[PDB]
Amino acid sequence: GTFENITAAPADPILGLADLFRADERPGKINLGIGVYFDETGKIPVLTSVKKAEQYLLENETTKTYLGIDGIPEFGRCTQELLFGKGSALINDKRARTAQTPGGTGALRVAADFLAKNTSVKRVWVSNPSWPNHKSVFNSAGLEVREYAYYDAENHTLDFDALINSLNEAQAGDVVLFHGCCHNPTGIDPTLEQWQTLAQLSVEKGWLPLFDFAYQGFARGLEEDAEGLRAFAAMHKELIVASSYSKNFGLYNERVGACTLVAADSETVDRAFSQMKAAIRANYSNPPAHGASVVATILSNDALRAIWEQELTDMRQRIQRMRQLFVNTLQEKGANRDFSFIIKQNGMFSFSGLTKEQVLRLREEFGVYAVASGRVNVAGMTPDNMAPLCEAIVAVL
Amino acid sequence: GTFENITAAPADPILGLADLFRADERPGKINLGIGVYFDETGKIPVLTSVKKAEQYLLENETTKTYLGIDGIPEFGRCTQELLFGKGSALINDKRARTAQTPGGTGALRVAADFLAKNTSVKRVWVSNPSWPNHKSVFNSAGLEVREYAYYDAENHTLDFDALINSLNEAQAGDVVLFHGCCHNPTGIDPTLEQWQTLAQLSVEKGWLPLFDFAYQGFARGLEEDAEGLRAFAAMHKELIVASSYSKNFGLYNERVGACTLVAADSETVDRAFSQMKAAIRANYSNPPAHGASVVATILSNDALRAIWEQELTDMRQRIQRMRQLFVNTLQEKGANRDFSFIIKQNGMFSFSGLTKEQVLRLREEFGVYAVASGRVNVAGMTPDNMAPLCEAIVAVL
Ligand SMILES: Cc1ncc(COP(=O)(O)O)c(C=O)c1O
Ligand SMILES: Cc1ncc(COP(=O)(O)O)c(C=O)c1O
Repeated sequence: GTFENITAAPADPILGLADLFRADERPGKINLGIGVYFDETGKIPVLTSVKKAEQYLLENETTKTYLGIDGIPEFGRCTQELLFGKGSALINDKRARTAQTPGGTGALRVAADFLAKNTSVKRVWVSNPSWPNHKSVFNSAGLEVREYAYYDAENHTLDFDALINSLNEAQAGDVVLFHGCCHNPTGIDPTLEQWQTLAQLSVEKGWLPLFDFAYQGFARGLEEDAEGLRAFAAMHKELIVASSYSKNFGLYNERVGACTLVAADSETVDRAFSQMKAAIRANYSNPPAHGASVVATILSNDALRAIWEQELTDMRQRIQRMRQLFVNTLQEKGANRDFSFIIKQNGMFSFSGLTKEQVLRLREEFGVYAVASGRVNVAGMTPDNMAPLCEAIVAVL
Repeated sequence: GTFENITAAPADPILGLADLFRADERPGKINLGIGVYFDETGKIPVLTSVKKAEQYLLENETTKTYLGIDGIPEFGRCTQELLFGKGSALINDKRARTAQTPGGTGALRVAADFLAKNTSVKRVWVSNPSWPNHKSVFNSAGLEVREYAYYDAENHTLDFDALINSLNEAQAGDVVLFHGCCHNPTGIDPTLEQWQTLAQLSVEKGWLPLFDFAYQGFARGLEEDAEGLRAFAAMHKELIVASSYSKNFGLYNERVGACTLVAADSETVDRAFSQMKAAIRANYSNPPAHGASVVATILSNDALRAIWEQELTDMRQRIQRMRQLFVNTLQEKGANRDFSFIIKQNGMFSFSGLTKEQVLRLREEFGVYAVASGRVNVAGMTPDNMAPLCEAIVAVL
């Protein structure tokens, strides 16, 4: 038997949680686990701009014939404008090529396979903590993953001194991964000035920067959230950007992402991009059309784009109000520990500072589900579940 | 500079040809390369069943939240019934687990990654000739690819004796890849007795069968086309099926496929399937929903399924009329070679027998695009383009 010697795989630290949640029969459960946006009703809605775009596609699509390996051309162009700016020199010099991929995960995997097979890259540096699936994606391509320090769990801030020192041994030709904004899971991003410091250090040490952009528009705005990347783009010959539209378009299950390659000149990037397409061909051949067609339609239509931007602002602002309400209700419910750092953190997630033991208590005694690392999805909080949630947390403090 | 010394990849023998066709400006160009279905009009249509299912989805979808790693459950259930039949013992014994994948290609890569990372398998056997991308997929997962004989070019038939003497070099624990029906590119499939011979030889030699099922329904029928797979399934304890809905549903660019895992018992397949989900998680996380939702909606609704089964029947029969028309028209245009063997070949493709130089001549001089191996897409032939097509072929004989 070929399958007899197989060892079972552990449950995913995030998706295994959602399986335990679907089984729990207790009334009043609260899901603060997976990173999806809930509305004030506690539901995960389809955006109006997306429904409008899907109607246009239903009426106007005449064929489902294969896309090119790199996907919808307009999708790649609108992606580069979103990341680098409408009039970026990167775009005018034709230094960037973008492949449409199945979600942000697929973009990271395409980059990993491309690097492992066509470059001397052997090592990727990832923040500690980070998205748990980062290590698995790069390991799947045979790349060693090291960790650099990031979070000051005492002051609930960026430990910039430890970050610099821990990256001292990152060699020229190593890949260093940066969260573009809304760091997962800490919600603490570098300031513009810290970005500029990292950009200078990156060029001096010869790192290959890889930016993971899964939450553009959830911190401050579409343009502001990209300031760090554009500070790097102004100084580097080469970099890679894995972006995702799962969160900011609410297109999670349609798998809409992009992997953007940047090189010194158009001739080099075209040569490298041909090898990236070869790695896509051997993986999934060509990308799924529906989700990317939606995004390209919205971003190309000025009227639909204005709808989406307002819907994104509504999502970002509801999350910020839930942060404030979360802190206030914890006080009202009698918490003596100070949770005001929550209001400083950006995006969907925040390191609550709860121990694995307290997270386990919340899940089994109170039906409140969070990731074992203490990460809670603030976007899962509503005016209706806020008080029971806070009463449960205060109970385990 | 990390990208400066990368070597450009060669063009894909199929998709590179498609790019040349799009760029060609002559109005009379004929595309017989990529495996997509054309109607008598010369367009690549969307099936009516698909359009109706998409309209249902547009009006009833309330969320785009992530699917499970293995995708839509009903999709997996309906896939297993198509492959093994309604009352299969594999299904009742719970020996089979299916993961929804991005296309058939994605199913192949998932299986390859799963095998290379969790088993001792190191060698995959693929027919000569075969789909060109088979080698790329398995090599990229780190598996060695060996070739066994299949096609008798002299008699334009299956060389069942060479096939066997070749596969005797295949050891136990090796993976042997079989086209379930409509062999690509030859269109010559084993008979039911030859399948049963290979099945017995397979269990006797200890091979792990891997079936590529991209054209179920294009040879004889949905059930008839699965006879070979069901002969293997009745004897083996383990096998893998990579299937695609790109062709038989015309959902090429939505990437709808499945990877079905079979083990000796329910406990072993679940253990093995857990590692397959891990390989998926580190690739694209979870599969695209739109295409698989369409498939599951059509197969779950009796009215829609009846429409789809008739649309698939019309596709299969139009291709059969073009095979007849193609052979007769060649005689009328002055071909002295005998092309009767084309009538005995199944599916969309036919091994024309033209040389690489003749194929090159057809493209450059006559604007007729075929794969360099001489494979032509019969489904690209229409009554309108038949006469110019055959006139060009006769002119290079
Ligand atoms: C930092 C980061 N990268 C990538 C992803 C995955 O994105 P996607 O669901 O589009 O594959 C996520 C969220 O799941 C994330 O937080
Ligand atoms: C034999 C065979 N296997 C797999 C595939 C992959 O199909 P898909 O487009 O679903 O990836 C194809 C054609 O594309 C094929 O002909």
